[PDB]
Amino acid sequence: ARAALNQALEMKRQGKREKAQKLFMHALKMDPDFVDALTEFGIFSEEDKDIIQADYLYTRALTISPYHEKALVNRDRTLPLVEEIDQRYFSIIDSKVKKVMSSALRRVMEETYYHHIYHTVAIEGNTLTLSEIRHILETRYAVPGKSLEEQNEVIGMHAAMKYINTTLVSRIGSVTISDVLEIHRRVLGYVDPVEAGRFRTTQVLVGHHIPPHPQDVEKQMQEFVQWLNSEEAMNLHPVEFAALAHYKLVYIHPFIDGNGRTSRLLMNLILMQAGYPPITIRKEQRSDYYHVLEAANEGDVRPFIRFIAKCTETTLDTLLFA
Amino acid sequence: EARAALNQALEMKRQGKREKAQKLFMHALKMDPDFVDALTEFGIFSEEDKDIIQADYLYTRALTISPYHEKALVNRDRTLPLVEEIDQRYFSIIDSKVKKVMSALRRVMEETYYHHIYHTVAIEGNTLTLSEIRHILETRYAVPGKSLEEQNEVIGMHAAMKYINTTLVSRIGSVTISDVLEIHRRVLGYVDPVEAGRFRTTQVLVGHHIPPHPQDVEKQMQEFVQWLNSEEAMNLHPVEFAALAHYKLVYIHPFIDGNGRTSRLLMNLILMQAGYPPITIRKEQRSDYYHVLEAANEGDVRPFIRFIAKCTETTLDTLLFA
Ligand SMILES: Nc1ncnc2c1ncn2[C@@H]1O[C@H](COP(=O)(O)CP(=O)(O)OP(=O)(O)O)[C@@H](O)[C@H]1O
Ligand SMILES: Nc1ncnc2c1ncn2[C@@H]1O[C@H](COP(=O)(O)CP(=O)(O)OP(=O)(O)O)[C@@H](O)[C@H]1O
Ligand SMILES: [Mg+2]
Ligand SMILES: [Mg+2]
Repeated sequence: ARAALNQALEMKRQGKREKAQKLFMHALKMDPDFVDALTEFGIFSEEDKDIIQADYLYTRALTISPYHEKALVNRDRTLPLVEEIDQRYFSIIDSKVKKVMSSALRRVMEETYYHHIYHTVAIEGNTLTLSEIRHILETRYAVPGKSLEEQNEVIGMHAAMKYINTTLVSRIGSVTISDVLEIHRRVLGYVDPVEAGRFRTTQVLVGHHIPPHPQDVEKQMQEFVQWLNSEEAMNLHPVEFAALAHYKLVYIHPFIDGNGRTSRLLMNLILMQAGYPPITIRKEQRSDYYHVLEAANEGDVRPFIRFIAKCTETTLDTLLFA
Repeated sequence: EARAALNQALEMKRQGKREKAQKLFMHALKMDPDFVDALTEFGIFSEEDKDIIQADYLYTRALTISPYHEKALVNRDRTLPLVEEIDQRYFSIIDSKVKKVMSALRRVMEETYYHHIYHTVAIEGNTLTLSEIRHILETRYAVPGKSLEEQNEVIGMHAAMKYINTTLVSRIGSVTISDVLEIHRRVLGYVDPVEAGRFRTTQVLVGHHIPPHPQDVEKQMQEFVQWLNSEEAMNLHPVEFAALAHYKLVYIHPFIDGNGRTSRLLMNLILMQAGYPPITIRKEQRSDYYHVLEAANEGDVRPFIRFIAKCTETTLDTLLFA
């Protein structure tokens, strides 16, 4: 553990950049609570112009050891700088949403609907293609050679988003626990009608994450709905609120299945309510998406907020091609 | 040409013209089914061809319209006890066969499971074949060229009957409103998860039948469950209780869809609880099944009880082939 850090620091001296980067990663793979590695890797990353990652490391170091002097002097400088960097990116997104606020766009909107389904289902392991999804939703006929469950995941999504767009989007008032159960009722209804629209009865594992016990789900969902209809959350930038709402639901994991799908849809509800286009996390982005969700469980929700913001920009860029 | 047909039918009956009179009598009742004089005349005519059961139905129909019609009374006062004994004897013939039914049989039981689904779905209009149903339930893969809704009807049935057999069949105690909503939850869950497991909110028409208003469904369902757990129903022969339970549910029509399917399964619940094999109303029997259900709405539940009893015998006969 300490052997790797002393080796990484020596490699950093005079040359050997990629030899040190993998050595630093090794010392943190050995022990991610290595206060000395975190600050060293943080100071190292700041040299390659990555202040955001550096600050993450100094921050991770401080939660472990609050009076570590090297982490403090560094963090006392990055904290305000990183907050401005984040705030600037949000203004860049706002300028693009101002541009999107004003036949070619209609052809993009209809295909991105079928596309959103493709990615939201594929990210969970759905082997279906975009042409098969486009067929299933248009003919209502079964795609030959593919399982019923996979095609029922697709119908379920469609029923969920047609529900949000007709009932929920434009609706005035506070978001309730019944609304979330109603989205889940459609998401999972064609795959598991017994568990669709109802709270988890058993205890589950999501990677290395153990969600609240089924006995406490109802209470934690009550607090979450209350936070959605609170003014602290209402004061956040739309992208930050939408990412936090998504993380919090996913964290509670109130359902046996369809947590990620319901969250991604609740995220789009938050966005669209504040006049933002619906957003799509791609099949290819899965590995990064699970990495940033892990980083939030560990204590820092910021990388996930930036991930959701990179997605909002890539969705706003794709629309501005026409 | 109402009384004109009856006077013509009676003349045709004199000396000869049997089939000319039978269609003439049917015409007079197609013109007016509340023709007290046609009903008694057709009743006296049918008794000549050895059909006492149909005759009694007619004399009974005549008496509900006109209670003091002398010709209908003298005839009914003779058929009522005779027809009750005829019915009671058929029930004893069924009991003797259930006593007989109490590797070759195992091969019949497994195929009749897939068969029961084929008929219960086809009777509602499902274009799927027995080989396609056998595929869907074994591979869980979609049948090419057929709609998703039709295959989801099949999965739904299977979930419903696996539920009844594991939870409900052997269960000791009273049958509740929650049990019926739980069967419906599976029956219709893969086709309409929003309406599956819940009572009708709108008013519907079933042929010429207008079921109770959605406001009264809950009260009528409360009375029905109470009748299932009552001792008057408990004193009836198993076949008569199972047929009455099926008619009463179907009459209330508490669901937008899957009433016939839930009833047919509740019927099998009643039968199996009293040690009878599960019963199958065939695709081909549809026209007779809807005829006898109409006859009950009109005031006489007996033809439907005999229909369900003919089904129980044909199911007991098929088992005794091995
Ligand atoms: N490390 C982690 N900690 C917490 N939540 C995580 C996580 N990694 C993934 N998740 C979330 O949990 C979802 C996967 O959870 P699972 O229990 O595997 C099935 P699921 O709820 O059916 O998700 P789905 O709707 O994407 O299919 C992801 O889509 C994501 O939103
Ligand atoms: N004249 C009648 N009066 C009352 N019920 C009748 C009837 N004719 C038919 N039925 C019952 O009502 C069912 C058909 O009702 P519908 O409203 O058409 C659709 P359903 O409930 O989805 O039936 P399903 O499960 O057979 O598909 C029949 O299967 C039968 O059990
Ligand atoms: Mg899943
Ligand atoms: Mg039908």
